Amino acid sequence: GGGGTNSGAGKKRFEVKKSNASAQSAWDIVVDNCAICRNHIMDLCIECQANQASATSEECTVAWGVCNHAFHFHCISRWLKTRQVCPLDNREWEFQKYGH
Ligand SMILES: [Zn+2]
Ligand SMILES: [Zn+2]
Ligand SMILES: [Zn+2]
Repeated sequence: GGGGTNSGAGKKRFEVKKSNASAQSAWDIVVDNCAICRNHIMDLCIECQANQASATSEECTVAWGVCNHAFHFHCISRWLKTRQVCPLDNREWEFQKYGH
């Protein structure tokens, strides 16, 4: 057998914060808010806060997903109306608990 070469320092070139585009990455997905409207969990939705929801303003509508997801029931219902899969998981959405 044998060994490798000895890593020598001093061959360092000065690095520059240099990127073609400022969009290095996106932001992580959160279930403590409704990603669909991008409003806080179990609270008022997009328009709904401006709209003046007439039921509960504490919570417009919320539903939990078996897939460890949390969205607004309103938002997820519209989503499901057009899509069969989670906006985040890209897996078929399943209702854990929604209530009404
Ligand atoms: Zn929502
Ligand atoms: Zn709503
Ligand atoms: Zn899911």
